[PDB]
Amino acid sequence: HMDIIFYHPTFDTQWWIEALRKAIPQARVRAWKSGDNDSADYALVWHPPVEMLAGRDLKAVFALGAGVDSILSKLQAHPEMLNPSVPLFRLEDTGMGEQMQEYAVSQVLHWFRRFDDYRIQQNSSHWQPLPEYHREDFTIGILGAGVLGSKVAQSLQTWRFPLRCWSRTRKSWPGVQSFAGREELSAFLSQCRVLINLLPNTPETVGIINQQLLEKLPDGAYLLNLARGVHVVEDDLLAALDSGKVKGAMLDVFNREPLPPESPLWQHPRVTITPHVAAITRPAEAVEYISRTIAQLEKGEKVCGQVDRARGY
Amino acid sequence: HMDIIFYHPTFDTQWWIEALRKAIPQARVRAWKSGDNDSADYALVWHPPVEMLAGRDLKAVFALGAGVDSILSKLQAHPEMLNPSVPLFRLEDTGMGEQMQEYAVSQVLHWFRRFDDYRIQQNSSHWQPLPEYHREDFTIGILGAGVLGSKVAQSLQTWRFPLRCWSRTRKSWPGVQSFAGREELSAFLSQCRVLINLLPNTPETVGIINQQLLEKLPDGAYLLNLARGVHVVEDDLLAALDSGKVKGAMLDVFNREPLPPESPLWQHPRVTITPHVAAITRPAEAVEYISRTIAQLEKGEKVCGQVDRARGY
Ligand SMILES: NC(=O)c1ccc[n+]([C@@H]2O[C@H](COP(=O)([O-])OP(=O)(O)OC[C@H]3O[C@@H](n4cnc5c(N)ncnc54)[C@H](OP(=O)(O)O)[C@@H]3O)[C@@H](O)[C@H]2O)c1
Ligand SMILES: NC(=O)c1ccc[n+]([C@@H]2O[C@H](COP(=O)([O-])OP(=O)(O)OC[C@H]3O[C@@H](n4cnc5c(N)ncnc54)[C@H](OP(=O)(O)O)[C@@H]3O)[C@@H](O)[C@H]2O)c1
Ligand SMILES: [K+]
Ligand SMILES: [K+]
Ligand code: NA
Ligand code: NA
Repeated sequence: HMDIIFYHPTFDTQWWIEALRKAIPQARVRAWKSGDNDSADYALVWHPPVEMLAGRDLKAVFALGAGVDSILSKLQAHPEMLNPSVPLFRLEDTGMGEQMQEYAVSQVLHWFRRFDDYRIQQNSSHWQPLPEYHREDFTIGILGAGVLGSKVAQSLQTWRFPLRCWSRTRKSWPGVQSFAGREELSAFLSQCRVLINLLPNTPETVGIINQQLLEKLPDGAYLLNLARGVHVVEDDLLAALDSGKVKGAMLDVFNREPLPPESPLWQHPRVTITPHVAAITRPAEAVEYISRTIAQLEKGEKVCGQVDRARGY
Repeated sequence: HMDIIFYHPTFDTQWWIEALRKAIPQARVRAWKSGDNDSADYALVWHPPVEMLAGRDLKAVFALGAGVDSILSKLQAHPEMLNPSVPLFRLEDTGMGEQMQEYAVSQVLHWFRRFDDYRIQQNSSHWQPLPEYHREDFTIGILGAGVLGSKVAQSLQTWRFPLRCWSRTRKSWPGVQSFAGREELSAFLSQCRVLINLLPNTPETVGIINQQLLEKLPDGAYLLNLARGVHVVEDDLLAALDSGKVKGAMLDVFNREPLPPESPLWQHPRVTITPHVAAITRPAEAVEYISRTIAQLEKGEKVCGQVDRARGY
């Protein structure tokens, strides 16, 4: 027997309640409204109001996404929102791994096969085979080597691209050179023909993709930002695009979302924009992960997917 | 000890001669010029002149490509060109399998993730997440289930797309529904959200992708022509593009190559054009396949990659 409160600003609240009741039949599930101060054991939230969590000794909070920077930043401004005793969980993969693989593999191959060059030539009705690129010149670097970074690396390794990753701690993936810490970031960047960003938004990573980082990439590099918009200094990226340093950039996330129409990114020739749809939360897989995690918590089984509030992700 | 004559209209003749001499050190290799009637054991050819092969009792001819429709059509017009005793071989895979996989996986995922829709929206600086497509609605059909068709099917199966193939004879690939013969072509087409053409050019397949075939596809279908241009009736494809039957078409081959500038395909919004570069012949891999095949022929080992002239491919 448990009480679950649910909040999401836009999802189909009623669908989630019913799906949760089926997956956890002993649970009483309700949508949280302002003024609801009744007891609750678990909270499933996205962009929760401070009032929903403040003062509650919850058994756990589940953030309905892979990123938790919005909740953590709100907790920094409102420390009363989440008691330190409450463990905070996020969605680990739950289908977002495959979605990132689809996105990254498609576009890496797109660039590797020079479909962007052939499109420019097609615009002028110009027929001209181009020299093929070689894998030895197409090392792919993944900023962030976590749940999603590892999935993307694995899918690209299938295609025999040289691979490297960057994180805080060393990784052991065969065939993927692991770089760790700011002290190794420059060496990491020196060979990244394609740079894929899958970092979390933390104070230590804000603005990391800036002029100083971009200039260390090889010439004709490609940028794939699948993480958070604050990671990229957009005016620095535009300068690197205009100078020829970056041959192409595909961006799914931006400092302001929706991306304002005045942004030069919309109409820049070498920029491809998707409206933050790289890896969406699939309700059925999220319900399965949450219900399974709750069962593991009840059985005392060690669990994965817990946020370290001191660490920031 | 053997004599090899080499002809290619555009490749680096001298590089090929030297590479062949290294791979087959007992071989005397020479570029064929008009008037060269000296003896030869093997001929490596692409678009060979009739004079090069006529009257020669060669041990084998190796066509320097996967398709042999140009040689077979020339032999039909000049039956004296190749004695019936001469076995004819083509390049089987030799790296073209992976190239077709790169091409097909990239573009299938491109369409599956609606990057074409997001690009149209980006042209207007319009931010709008779109509903995701589902694999159950994205059955991929492969016209031609051969060396390259099987490789493409295998790579797409990795991504959990429903798969079917069409050929003359039944296939046994687990998870891929095999359709065989014209009598099953209509049933094959009925579910193909994406149609990938990897057929050979033969009299039995010319013009197969026409109005009658396209109308049997599901609405919003996609066409990927990686095979030969004569397979597609281009005015029928344009009509299906203008009516909304076909959502997108990516074409690497055309009835006339280079594609004349007057073709409406160049500037049609839903058409993507590459200049016959889907899977190019890589000299080093071709030299390895040819030298290995010759050794197998000398040892009496059963060989693959032989053209059936009565069959047409
Ligand atoms: N639609 C979308 O665009 C979409 C969807 C889902 C997620 N995302 C984004 O993708 C991000 C990654 O998700 P995930 O599940 O892969 O997260 P994760 O498993 O926590 O992985 C985070 C990785 O970043 C590394 N990292 C963090 N801070 C660092 C620093 N200061 N220096 C170097 N490396 C650092 C971590 O290194 P260690 O391994 O050493 O800890 C870890 O490898 C999310 O935070 C979210 O913002 C975007
Ligand atoms: N850059 C490029 O665009 C590029 C590069 C390389 C090749 N290609 C093209 O790709 C083609 C395929 O090469 P491949 O090595 O895969 O050839 P393959 O191994 O001979 O495969 C041909 C397939 O087509 C099927 N087929 C032939 N005639 C048919 C008919 N009348 N009805 C139904 N099915 C039929 C065959 O069926 P069975 O299996 O029953 O015999 C076979 O499965 C080449 O011929 C070439 O034109 C293009
Ligand atoms: K901007
Ligand atoms: K045309
Ligand atoms: Na209710
Ligand atoms: Na010479």
